[PDB]
Amino acid sequence: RHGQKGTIGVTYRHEDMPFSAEGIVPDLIINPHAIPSRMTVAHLIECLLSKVGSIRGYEGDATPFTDLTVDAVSNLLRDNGYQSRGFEVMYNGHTGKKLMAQVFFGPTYYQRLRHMVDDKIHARARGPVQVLTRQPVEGRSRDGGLRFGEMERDCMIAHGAAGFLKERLMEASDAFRVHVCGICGLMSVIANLKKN
Amino acid sequence: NTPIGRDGKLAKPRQLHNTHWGLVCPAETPEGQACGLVKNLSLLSGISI
Amino acid sequence: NLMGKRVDFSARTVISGDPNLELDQVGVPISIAKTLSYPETVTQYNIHRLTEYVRNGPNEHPGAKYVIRDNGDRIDLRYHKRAGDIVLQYGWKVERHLMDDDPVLFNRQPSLHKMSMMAHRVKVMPYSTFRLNLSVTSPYNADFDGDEMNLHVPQSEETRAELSQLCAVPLQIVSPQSNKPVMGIVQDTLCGVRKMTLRDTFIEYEQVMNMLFWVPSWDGVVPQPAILKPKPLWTGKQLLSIAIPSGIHLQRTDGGNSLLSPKDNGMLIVDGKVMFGVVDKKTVGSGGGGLIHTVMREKGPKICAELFGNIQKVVNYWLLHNGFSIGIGDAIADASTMKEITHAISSAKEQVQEIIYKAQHNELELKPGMTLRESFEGEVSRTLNDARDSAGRSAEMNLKDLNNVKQMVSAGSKGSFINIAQMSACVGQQMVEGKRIAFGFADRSLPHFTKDDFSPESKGFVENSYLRGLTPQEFFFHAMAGREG
Amino acid sequence: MIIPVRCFSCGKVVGDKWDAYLRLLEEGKQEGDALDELKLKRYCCRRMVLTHVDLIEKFLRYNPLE
Amino acid sequence: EPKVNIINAQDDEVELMLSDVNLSLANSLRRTMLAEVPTLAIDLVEIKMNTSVLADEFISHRLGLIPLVSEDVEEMKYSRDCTCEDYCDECSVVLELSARHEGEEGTTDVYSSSLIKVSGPGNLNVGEPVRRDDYDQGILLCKLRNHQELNIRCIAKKGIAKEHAKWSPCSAIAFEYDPHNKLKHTDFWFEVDAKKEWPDSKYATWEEPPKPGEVFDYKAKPNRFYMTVETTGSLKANQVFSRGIKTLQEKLANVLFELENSR
Amino acid sequence: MNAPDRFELFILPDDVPKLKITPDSRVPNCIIIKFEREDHTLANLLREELALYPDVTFVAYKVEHPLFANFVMRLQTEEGTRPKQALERACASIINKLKTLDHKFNEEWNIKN
Amino acid sequence: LETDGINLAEVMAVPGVDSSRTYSNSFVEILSVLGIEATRSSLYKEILNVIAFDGSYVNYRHMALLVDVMTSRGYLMAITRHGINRADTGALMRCSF
Amino acid sequence: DPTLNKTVKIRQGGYKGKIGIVKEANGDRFRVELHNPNKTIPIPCSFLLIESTHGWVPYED
Amino acid sequence: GLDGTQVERQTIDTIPGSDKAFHKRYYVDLMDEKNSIKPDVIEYAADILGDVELQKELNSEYEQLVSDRKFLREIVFVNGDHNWPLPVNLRRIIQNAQQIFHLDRAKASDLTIPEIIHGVRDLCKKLFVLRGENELIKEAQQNATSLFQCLVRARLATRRILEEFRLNRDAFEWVLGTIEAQFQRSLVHPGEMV
Amino acid sequence: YVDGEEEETIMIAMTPEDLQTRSLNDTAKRIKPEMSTSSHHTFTHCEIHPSMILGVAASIIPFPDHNQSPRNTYQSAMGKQAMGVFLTNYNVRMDTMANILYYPQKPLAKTQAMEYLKFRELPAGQNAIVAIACYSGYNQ
Amino acid sequence: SALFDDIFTVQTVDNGRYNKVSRIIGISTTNSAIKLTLDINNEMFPVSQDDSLTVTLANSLSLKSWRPPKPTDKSLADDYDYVMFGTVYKFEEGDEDKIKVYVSFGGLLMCLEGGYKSLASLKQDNLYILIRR
RNA sequence: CCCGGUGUCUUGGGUG
Ligand SMILES: [Mg+2]
Ligand SMILES: [Zn+2]
Ligand SMILES: [Zn+2]
Ligand SMILES: [Zn+2]
Repeated sequence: RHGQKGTIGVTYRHEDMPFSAEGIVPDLIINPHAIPSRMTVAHLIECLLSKVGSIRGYEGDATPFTDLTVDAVSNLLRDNGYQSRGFEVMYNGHTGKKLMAQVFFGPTYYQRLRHMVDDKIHARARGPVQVLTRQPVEGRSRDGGLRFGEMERDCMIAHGAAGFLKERLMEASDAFRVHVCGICGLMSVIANLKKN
Repeated sequence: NTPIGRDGKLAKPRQLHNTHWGLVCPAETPEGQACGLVKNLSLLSGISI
Repeated sequence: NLMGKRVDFSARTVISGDPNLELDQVGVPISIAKTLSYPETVTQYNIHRLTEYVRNGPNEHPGAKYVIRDNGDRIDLRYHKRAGDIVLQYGWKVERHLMDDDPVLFNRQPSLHKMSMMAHRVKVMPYSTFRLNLSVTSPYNADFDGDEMNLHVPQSEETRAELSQLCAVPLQIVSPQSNKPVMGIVQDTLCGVRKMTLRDTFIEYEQVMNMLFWVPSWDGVVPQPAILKPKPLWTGKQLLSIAIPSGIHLQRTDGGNSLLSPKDNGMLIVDGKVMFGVVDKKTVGSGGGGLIHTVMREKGPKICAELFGNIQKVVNYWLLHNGFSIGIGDAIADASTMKEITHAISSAKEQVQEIIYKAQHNELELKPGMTLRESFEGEVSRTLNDARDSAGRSAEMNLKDLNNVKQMVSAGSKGSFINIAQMSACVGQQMVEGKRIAFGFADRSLPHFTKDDFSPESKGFVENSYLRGLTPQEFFFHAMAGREG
Repeated sequence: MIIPVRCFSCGKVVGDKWDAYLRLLEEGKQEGDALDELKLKRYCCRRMVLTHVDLIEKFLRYNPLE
Repeated sequence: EPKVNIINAQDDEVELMLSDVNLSLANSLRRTMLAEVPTLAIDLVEIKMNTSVLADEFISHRLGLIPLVSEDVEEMKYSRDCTCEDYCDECSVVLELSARHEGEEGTTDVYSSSLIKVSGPGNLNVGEPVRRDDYDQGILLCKLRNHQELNIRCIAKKGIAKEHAKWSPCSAIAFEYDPHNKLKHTDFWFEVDAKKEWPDSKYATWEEPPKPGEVFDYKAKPNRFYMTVETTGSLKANQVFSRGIKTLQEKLANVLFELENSR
Repeated sequence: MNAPDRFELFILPDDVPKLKITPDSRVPNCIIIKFEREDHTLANLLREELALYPDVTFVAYKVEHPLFANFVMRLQTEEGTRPKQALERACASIINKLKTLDHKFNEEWNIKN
Repeated sequence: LETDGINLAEVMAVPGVDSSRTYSNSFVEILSVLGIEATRSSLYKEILNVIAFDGSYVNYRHMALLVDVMTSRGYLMAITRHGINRADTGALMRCSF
Repeated sequence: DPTLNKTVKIRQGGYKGKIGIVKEANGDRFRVELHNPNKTIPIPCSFLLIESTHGWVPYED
Repeated sequence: GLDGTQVERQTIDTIPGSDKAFHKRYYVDLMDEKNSIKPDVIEYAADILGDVELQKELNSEYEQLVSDRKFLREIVFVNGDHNWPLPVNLRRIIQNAQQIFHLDRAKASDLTIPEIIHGVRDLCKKLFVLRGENELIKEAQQNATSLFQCLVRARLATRRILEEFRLNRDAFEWVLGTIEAQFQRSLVHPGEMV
Repeated sequence: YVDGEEEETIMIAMTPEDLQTRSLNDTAKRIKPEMSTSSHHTFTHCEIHPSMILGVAASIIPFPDHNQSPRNTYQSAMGKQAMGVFLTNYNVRMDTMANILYYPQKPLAKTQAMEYLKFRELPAGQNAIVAIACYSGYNQ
Repeated sequence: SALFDDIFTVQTVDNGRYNKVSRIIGISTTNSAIKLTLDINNEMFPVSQDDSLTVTLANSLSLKSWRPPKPTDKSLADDYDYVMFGTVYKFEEGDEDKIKVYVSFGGLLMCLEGGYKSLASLKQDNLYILIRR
C-alpha cells in the first residue's frame, strides 16, 4: 500500500526459498533497491509493526499523527525473543549455508491489481483488415496489429536500415499494384489481365 | 470535477492550494491529463443544502 | 496512415528481467513463437530439415504453418489432412515457426533515440513475458513495473542481414550522443560487485570452483590463490579478473592517491588482472573511459558483449551466497548524533530570526539587482538549504561501513547523499514555483498560524525526518511541493 | 471467504481450528492467548487465523435461488 | 560414522540432532522430505451436484488440500505407470461425499469427516481422512443452508510435492546449527554491541560458548545440525525421516545404474 | 497458457537420456556430465562428497536456468584415475552413509517409543 | 559589467568598453550588428550553455550541425512552419509537417 | 470422421482419467480440449476412450 | 570527418605548463652533454654528441613544436583547456605496445634518431580523410587533421619515445601502423543520416 | 461548521494538547515546532483529529506521515484497482466484469478511519510474508 | 634459493575500516632505510606491534593450473606460517639510494623500500612472500 | 467442392 508495485519475475518451490531458523519461508520477496531512493520508510515500519502485532495477537494502530514511535514498537519486539529491528538470520535454500547478511523479514499487506499478463499478451501474423484502408485493424479484441508510428520511422533512419523500413511499410502491410499511363501520368488505366 | 479542460497546461488550477486544507484530499488525484483538476472530498467534508 | 500505420508480424506483452540470458538475447513466449513466422526459402541444403517441420504441423513446436508455391497459392496446414503427402520443390517457401538465433527488432515506446530499437536474438522459453538481460533496461528506459514492449519480425533474407549487421545490440554499446557507453552493470550486480571486490573479501576453495565454472569464456585454468598457507584463499578481485579479457590496461586516479592506496580507491588494471581498487560505478558504470568503453576499443563489440554476461553471472552467484538486505535499523542514527543534528537545525532557526530582525529594523544589506523582500527571501533560502546539507553530512559520517543504506549510496546503484539526509536527519525546505510556500490564506499559509509570520515552520520548513514522522502542518506543505512535481 | 485449509507460508493445517478459536473468544480469552492454546507458534500460522474475515456467513443470508 | 540423538519425539513431530555429516547431506535431507517423499492426495473431483454458495472449483480446490493417510503408499503405483485402462483398484482411491440441509433454519456445516472411502487397494491402510481424535470433526469444507446440497465424487492419487504442494508430507522444517557462530559464517549487524542485540538460539545451552582468548579454528567445519520435522498427519514423523533417506537412496542408485549401463 | 506441465520436472521423455557424458578435450582427463530432470538436491550432495576425495582436482556444477530442471557438472581428475569411475565411488560412499544413518535412527527411535 | 535590456551597437561605441569582445544573449540583435558568422558562434554558445547547465554533455558535432542548418540561408530560419516550409523541398515532404 | 465434438476419456498417459472434447481430428493425432486446464492438447488415437450408449467404448461406435 | 562513437577525451601534450617545464621535456642538446639524452637508453650514444647535422633535425622538430604551442594557445584554445575529444587514442596504443614486446627493463635501444623524426613526419601525410591530388583537396585534407597532427607530435617526441615509452625498432614501426589503421577506421561512413 | 470563507478569520489549534503550554530529548521521536513568533496565542477552534484531512483512498495507507508525496498519490490511484469482494451479493448481480479474491484477509496494520470505511469487513488483499533481500537476481 | 631475506620489526598495525585486514609497517633490524609496508589477513596470522618477522621473497616454491597440494610432495612453504602469491606492478628506479617495489597480492598490497644492491634481483613477473613466526 | 468474413463515429476512466 505504499506505491511499491511490481511484477512476478520467477517462481520458486518451497524448498529453494531462504528460510529462517524456525523454518518460516517468505511467501513473496522484494528488492532492497526499491527503498532508499523512493524513501517509503512507512513500508518498513509497517512490516516491523505487523511482526509485533502477529506475535502478541492484535492489529496495531497505524493511524497517522499519533504518539506511536519506532522505539516503542522495537522494545515490545525484543521482549518476545526476536531481534529489535526486525532482522532474522536466514539460510540459503540451495546449500544450507548461512547468508553472511541478515534479512529484514515479516508480514506486509499486499494487494492484487487488475493488470494480468494474459489480458495483455498479443500477437498477429496475418488477419482482418479495415475495409477503407486495407490495413490491419486496431485492437486486441479484433486480432489487431501494433502501430509503427512516426517515432519508430525515425529510429530506422538513424540506424540507416533503409531496406528494412521499406519492407515494413509495404510487403508486411498494405502493398498494392497500380497501373499508370506513360504519357499523362494518371492512374487511369483500364487493365483486363485475362484479356491482356 | 473542475471543467476547465485538458488544453492549456497552466500553473494554477491543477495545483494544491492552501485553502484546500480539510476540504479536499491533498493526496488523492489521478495521474495524467486530469491531474489536479479532479479532486476528492476529505472524510469529514459536507456540502451545504 | 502514411507517416505511420499498423503493421503485421508484431507482438506485445509485459517484460521481465533475466540475468541468465546473454546481452543480445530476448526470451520469447512459446505461444507468441507459434503465431509469428518467417518465410524461409527451400534450398538443397535445408530441404530435409524443412520437411521435418512440415510433418509436425502448426500445433507442435518446432513446426510450420504454410507452404507457398511460386504461383502464390498458400496451403493452410491447419486443414490439410493429407499433410504427409507433400513433397517440397526447390524455390517454394515454408513459413516456419520462430526459432533459435532468429534476429528480431525489439522496441519500447516512446522511441526517443535510436537505441529504443535494437535487434535481439530470440530464445524460446515457457511463460508469458518477454525476457531481457538486465543490462539493456537503461537504453530502453525500461523497468518491470508493468511496462510493455513490442517485437517485430523481419520477413526476408535481406532484412535479417540488415538487422544483424547494423542494428544488433553489441554495435550499440557506445552511443554517438556523448561518445560514451549507454549500458553498464546495474542494480543488484553493481551493488554486489562493490561488496565482492572489497579488500577483505575472501572465498574458500570449494566455492571458487563453482564460480570459475559459471564463466562461459573460462579457459579451464584455475588461478593460484592469493593465500597459500595455512589455508588456500582467493580474493574477490582475482575471480572478477577471470571475466576480464587479457591485454586490457586502465589507470585512474581518485583524489591524488598513491600506488599504496590507503583508502582502497582508484583503479589499476594490468593484463586483464585487477591490481588494486574497489570496483564501483566509476569503473563498470556507464561513464566515459570506464571498463566497458575500454574493452570495446581494444577487442570489438563481440568480446565486449560477453563482458556483460560474464560479470553478471559471477557476481549474482557470489551475491546469492553472501546475501544483502535493508531494514528499519539502517535509517536510525544513534542518540549522540541526533543531538548534533538537532543543534544544527536549532541554530539555523535562530539565524533566520536574526535575519527577520535585521530586515524589519532596516539593518539588512541589499543584494544587487534585488528589492528588500527578494533579498530577504533569498538569504533565508540559502541558510535553510545549507542547514539541511550540514545536518545531512553529520548523519552520513556517523554511519558505519556495514550499514546497508551506505553500501548502496557508495556503490552508486541507487540513492545519493540527499536520500540519507532526508530519511535520517531532515527533509528540509519545500519549494513551490521556485519560491517558499505562498500566503494562500490572507497573510498566512495555514489557519493554524497567526498573520505576518515569516518563521521557518510557517513557510514550509519540514524539520522532522521521514523516520521521525511529519507533523500535520509539515505534511500538507510536503504534499504541495510533491503535487507540483 | 472461508478459513483456508493450509497456512500459505509454511503449510501447517489450520482449517480445523476455526471453530475452536471462536469458542475461546466467548470465554474471554485474548487473541494472543487463544492462538497460544491452539499451539500455533510460528507467526506465519498466526496471521491465518487472526486476520481471516468470515464472509461466508454473509453470503448464506441470500435466499437459495433453487 | 553418522550419529543421531533424538531430543524430543511425538506422533507428528520429531526434534533431533544430526551429527558427523556434511552440511550438504543435512540440506539434501531437508529438501527431500519437503519435495520428494510421496503421499496420497485428491486429484480429480467429479461434481454431480453443487447448489451451495461456493463456486465449484473453489470447493474442489479445498478438497485437494485435505491430508489423507498415506502409510502404505510405497506399494502403490503411480497412475502414469499403470498398465490398466482408465483407473482401477491398484492406482487410485475413490472417495465420496454427500451432504444436505433439511429444515428452514440453521446451518449445516460440511466437514472432512463426512468423506467416505468407497474403493481402494485391498488391505492397504491408505485413503483415510486424517483425524486427531475420534470426536474431532476435522476440516471445514463448506456451509449449507436450506435446500442446498453438495454431492461429489473424489479420486485420490499418489504424487510428489514437485508437481503440486498439496502432496507435501511436511509443513515447516526448523533447521539450524552453530548457535554461537564459532564458524563465523555470518557477520552480525549491530548498532552498539552485537552480543546484547541479538537473541539467543533455543539451542544455546546445548553447545558451550567461545572462549574470549580462544584462537580462530580455520579448520573447523559444521558438524552438528539440529532439525525438527513437523508433519500434517498424512504420514507419521518417523516414517517421513525414514522414507526421506530411502527415497534419496534410490535417486543415487538410479544415477549409479546409468553409468554402468552407458558403456 | 504458457505454463509448462509441472510433472515435466521429474518425468523423462523417451528420446532424452537421464545422463549424458561428453569429453572436454581442451584439457586432459575432463568430462562434462549433463543431468536431466534433476535439481540442486542431487547435485550438491554429489559435489561436496567428490571434493573431499584426494584424486579429484576439479568439481563444479551449475543449474543454468531454474525454469528447466537440469544441471551440468564438470569433473576433472588427475592422470591415474578415470573421472567416470571416481563418480561411481562417490555414489557408493553416500549410499553407504545413508544406509548407516537410517539404521542408527531406527535404533534410537524404538528407545523413545 | 552585465546589463538588463537589449542594446549592442550603442554600447560598443562607448569609450572604456572593450569594443572587440562585447556579447549579447539575443542572437537576433547580433545578426543585425555583427553578421551571420558571428551569429553562428553566438547561437552555439547559447545552446551549449543550456545543455551543459544540468551537467549533461553533448558532443560538439550535433549542436554544430543544428546551427549550420539554422544559418545556411543567411538569415535565421526558425524551427517552426514559417521557417521550415519556406524551403524549395518537395510538396509531399513539406505537407507532412 | 464421426468422432469430432463427442466427449472422451483418456485411458493412458499423464492425463489418464480426464474428460475432454475432440476439437480437431486431422489424422492419428487428435486435439482434445481437456475440461480441466484451459488448453487443447495434441494426443495419439491409441490413448482415447469414447462415450457411447453403454459406458466408454472404442472408436467402433 | 569523424564518427561520434570513435572519439575520447585526450590531453594535448603541448598546451599546459611553463616554457621552462616544456623545454625540459622536449629539448635535445647534442652539445651540452648534461642536457642530452641519457646514455643508458641508447646503444649508439657515442656517435651522438657534437653531431651538428643531427642537431639540424632536432632543431626543426622543436621549432615545429613551438609553432603548434603558439598556434593552439593563442588561436584555438584561448582559455587553456587541454583535455578535448579527439580520435585515435595514443596513450592506450603505446601501453599495449609495451605489453606485446615486453618493453620493460633497463636495456639500451637500437632505435636511431633519424628513424624517429622521419617516421613521425611521414605518418602525418598518410592520415587520409579525402583522396585526390587537386590543390584544394590537399589544403582541406591538411586542415581537417591539423589538431590531431599536433596531438601525435606532442606524444611521439624524441625524448618521450626514448626515455619514457622506451620503444625499440619492432614496436615503433608497429605503433605507426596501428595509428594509421585506426584513424581510417574512425572516419564517418558515407550514407550516415547525421 | 465552518466553510472556506469563515476559516480565514479563525485561529485553529492542531491538537487539544496545544491549547496549554507544557513543562523530552528522546532522539527517536519527532520534534514539535517552537512557535515563538507570537508571545501569546488566542485559539478559537480545535481540530477533531488531523488525520481527517485525508480522503477515502488515502485513509487506507498505514503511516502516510512517513512517506513521500508521490507515493501517497500513487497508492490512492492503485487502491481503486485492487481485487476485493465489492459486494456480498455478487452471485445475483450480472455485471460486465467482476473479480473476487478467494481468501481476503484484514490487514495487520490498520487505521482508525478504516472502521467507518468497513475495510476490515470487506478487505481487498492478503498478508504476505515478505523478505527484503537480494536473492538470485530475478528481482532486480 | 631465494631472492631476498631479512627480519623486520613491526612499528604500526592499523586495522582501520576493515575487520580482517591490517596494514603493517616495518624496518629491517640490520639495515635502516629498508622499509616494508604490507597488508595481511588478521584472522589467519595475527600480528602485534614490535613483533619480529622473517620475510623471504622467492620466485618459485620448488626446492600453471593450481591443484590441491599432495601431502607427499615438499616445497619451500613447509617451513613458514603465512605465504602469499602476487604480481609486481611497479619497479621504481629511484634517484640515488631509494628503490621501491610495489606488488599486489590480489589487492592486498605490499610496498618494499630499500637499496639497489639488496633488491636488484626482484625485477620479476611474480613473487611469493613467505613470513616466519 | 474448393475459397470463406463484419463494423463506423464520440464520451468517461486507467496504464507507462
Ligand atoms: Mg515503468
Ligand atoms: Zn494517359
Ligand atoms: Zn504458518
Ligand atoms: Zn491402476
